[PDB]
Amino acid sequence: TRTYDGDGYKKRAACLCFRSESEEEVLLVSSSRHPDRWIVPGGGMEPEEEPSVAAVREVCEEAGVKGTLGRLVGIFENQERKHRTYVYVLIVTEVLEDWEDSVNIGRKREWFKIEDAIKVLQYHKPVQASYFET
Ligand SMILES: O=P(O)(O)CP(=O)(O)O[C@@H]1[C@@H](OP(=O)(O)O)[C@H](OP(=O)(O)CP(=O)(O)O)[C@H](OP(=O)(O)O)[C@H](OP(=O)(O)O)[C@H]1OP(=O)(O)O
Repeated sequence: TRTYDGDGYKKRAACLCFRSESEEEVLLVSSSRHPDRWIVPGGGMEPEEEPSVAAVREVCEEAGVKGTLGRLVGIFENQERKHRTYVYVLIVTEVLEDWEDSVNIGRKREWFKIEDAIKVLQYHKPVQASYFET
């Protein structure tokens, strides 16, 4: 079930999934619509679902990783898509081999140095590139 803020923006949560506490490499996943495009893993919050809980669930489903949830980075709007996304830091401690989106739609995942993640997100996902600019 999709959920919405009072202004009609779709509620979403996403994680910056870092390889380590150094926050030097981050996990991106492929788009299902365009498998040659990279995005930050995230998606819709369920009814009454805490944003931090949604963030952890979405990363598990989309990226097949678990770890230690850190700070809320911020709340980011995509005016074009009418999205409002809570973005968290996650330090990855478990990498699972056969996760929900791999099995179901063949979603890919890849480690990126921060500067290269910002580069690949800039064209289609400038708001996701801004997640890192803190
Ligand atoms: O596909 P996933 O959820 O993994 C990633 P994302 O949501 O970013 O994919 C969107 C897609 O949305 P969705 O597939 O319906 O959720 C868009 O679709 P919608 O927002 O539903 C617009 P639609 O109703 O499909 O015309 C539109 O895909 P499309 O329209 O080209 O199929 C975007 O592509 P673009 O056309 O903006 O370059 C594409 O963005 P991408 O991440 O591929 O750059």
